Amino acid sequence: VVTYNTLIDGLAKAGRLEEALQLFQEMKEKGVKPDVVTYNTLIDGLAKAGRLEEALQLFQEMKEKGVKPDVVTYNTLIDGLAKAGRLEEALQLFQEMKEKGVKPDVVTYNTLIDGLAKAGRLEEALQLFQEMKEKGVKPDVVTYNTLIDGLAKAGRLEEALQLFEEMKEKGVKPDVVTYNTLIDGLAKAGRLEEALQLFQEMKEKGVKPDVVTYNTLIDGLAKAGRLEEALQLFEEMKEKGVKPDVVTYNTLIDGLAKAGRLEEALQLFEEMKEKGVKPDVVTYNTLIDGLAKAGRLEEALQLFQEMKEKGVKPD
RNA sequence: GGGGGGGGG
Repeated sequence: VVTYNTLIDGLAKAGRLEEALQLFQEMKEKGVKPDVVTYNTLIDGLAKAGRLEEALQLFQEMKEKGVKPDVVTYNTLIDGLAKAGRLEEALQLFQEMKEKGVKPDVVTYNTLIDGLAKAGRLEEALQLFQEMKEKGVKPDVVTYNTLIDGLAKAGRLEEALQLFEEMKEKGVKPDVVTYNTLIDGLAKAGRLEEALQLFQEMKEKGVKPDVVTYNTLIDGLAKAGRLEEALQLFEEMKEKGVKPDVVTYNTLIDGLAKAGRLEEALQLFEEMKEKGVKPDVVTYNTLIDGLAKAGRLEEALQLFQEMKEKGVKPD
């Protein structure tokens, strides 16, 4: 069953869901019984593929088949419903798991807190944070990161920083994601100097900046009118073997264009093409906006044609 | 062998 499970999971994660569903059928034919991991894996692949209804059929199928859902089953479904905007049903599954004696774990609480924060229901999220504490389910680096992000984005950056305090004090070591989240939140709140000090500090703590780190500061510097430093960090991260990705390029294209520096931006569009980093819908959209605003509408219309011709769907 | 957190228009 483990062979089929691993392949199924590999196929789903590569977007080859129909092959996955094929193998699921093969293993039943061949007398290799799906277990809870088989179903969990297919349910997670389907949800992530936009195919929540078929995922909900398989959940029904495993109960029909005597294969009891486990904490990972419920976590996977809760996260899928939450992301698809179905938070109320996710909250009802969380009630249902407790009623059935399937103990929620730190991932359960984390998933829910994230879904609640992103839905605007930060006070509820903070209640659950309280609740997991009273229930003896210890917050981990991910709980803290989730809350720090939710707070900052709700414009509650002071709490967010208190919480970074609490975290360090209870021996939860901030990781690259913590630093990345706080850097973005500070930058977006116009506290760019503190964000650049945190950049220095994570390097001192041996917590290596990653692409997300550089992307975040690059954007933060661009929008603050510090394009030269932003272009400096671009060169730097390359010199340090941290590969610019599509986001890095789009960010820099957009900052060059709003700064009046469109031929540089069109240069990078070329450059990323050369370097096999494929422009995505955000790339095209940024370029089209920049060209239009510079009075180069004929060229923006031509790019719109190009993105469609190349299968990058306009949104 | 399966589930949760950070960056761009």
